[PDB]
Amino acid sequence: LGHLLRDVWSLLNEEERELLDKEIQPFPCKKASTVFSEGDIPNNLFYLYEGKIKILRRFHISRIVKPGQFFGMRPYFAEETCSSTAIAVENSKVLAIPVEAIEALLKGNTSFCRYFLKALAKELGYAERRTVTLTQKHVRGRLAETLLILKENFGFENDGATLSIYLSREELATLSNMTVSNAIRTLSTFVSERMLALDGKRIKIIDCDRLQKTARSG
Amino acid sequence: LGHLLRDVWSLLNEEERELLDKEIQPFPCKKASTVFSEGDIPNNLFYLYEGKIKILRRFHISRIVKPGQFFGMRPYFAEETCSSTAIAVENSKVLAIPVEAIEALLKGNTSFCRYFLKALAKELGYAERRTVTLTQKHVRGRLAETLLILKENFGFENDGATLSIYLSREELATLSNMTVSNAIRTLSTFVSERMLALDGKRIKIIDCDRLQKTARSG
Repeated sequence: LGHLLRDVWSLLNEEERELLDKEIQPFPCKKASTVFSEGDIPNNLFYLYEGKIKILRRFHISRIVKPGQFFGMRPYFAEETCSSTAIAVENSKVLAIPVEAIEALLKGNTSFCRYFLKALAKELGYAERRTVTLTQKHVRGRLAETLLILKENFGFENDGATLSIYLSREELATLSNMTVSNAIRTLSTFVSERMLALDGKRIKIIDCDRLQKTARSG
Repeated sequence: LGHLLRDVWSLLNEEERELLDKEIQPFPCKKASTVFSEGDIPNNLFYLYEGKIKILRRFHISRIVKPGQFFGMRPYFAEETCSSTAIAVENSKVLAIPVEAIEALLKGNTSFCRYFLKALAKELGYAERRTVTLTQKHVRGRLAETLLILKENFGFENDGATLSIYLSREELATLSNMTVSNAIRTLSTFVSERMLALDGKRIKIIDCDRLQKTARSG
């Protein structure tokens, strides 16, 4: 199963690949189940092969993990407990790598180290950007930004306009630092302005260019 | 000058130490000068030997760097431009390490890699925590939290109560996601409640236990 970790697998030699194949475990992950909980001591790193995982800690959703990313990596490297709970947004295929195996691999392989260095640096860039967005942008900018981030990370359905992720109003509100009332109020306005169209949990972006202007300008 | 980087120097062998000593440069850093600017392409990593550096990008102050920390490391590892401007809060002694030298060292040394892995993971933990604080805590909690963070990172003067950092009201307000009016209003109340005492830019913590309760409870 180690080969499913496409980017990382290419960095490993034959002995390292054997070790990974030996230690990696499938991790059952039904929608709404929890991978780990805030306060937990890290025993594994997790790789999201398929599906979607929300990281949360009012609650705050710090990220929604997309396929091909690692999670639970932060507290391992920081030598801390998990700051957050990880919950599946949909049925997901997760691979667990024991921290002992991770550590052996890191010790022998600077390329493997540098992969995680980039991953953490990227996450930190996103995190610091998000702080500015959430504290400084007004309701319209915050929600538009959230929607464009989901567009970027999860993409569109076959129609090329409907977001391929189906968050509750509560998740969308929390993600964008607003009340559900404000979220539904703002979505309503975005439909009135013909930037979006709504159908249950389905959000269709009908004017992306203008939505982007709203994210940036207000 | 490489030996001044105490933690890192201990991880390096003789050849690596020679390379570091050869490539490291002193970097003049007067109060109010800028080390690098938002949008800059990384040419060096910077190590704060002595002094204090604010990282900023309304402006947002993402951190105040303390002695013994690296900065400008994020965009190097992420392969991005600088997201922020770094400005000295006081006369500082900064050491610059060319990214070419950094890269050679990382390639040969997993311990060196793992040092930065921990540093980035720590920073990410602080960043994600700060997002929750700044978006969810009320004015009293936010400012108390800010003050306790400065206490932790910069400590006390000889009196064991006066913070050893002397930020403007504007810096303190920005750091804590409030208007200067709200900051000065809240400081005024903290003095009325005998948690603080104020003397220009000097902030004296006279009831730390209660300040901590205020940070946590409101």
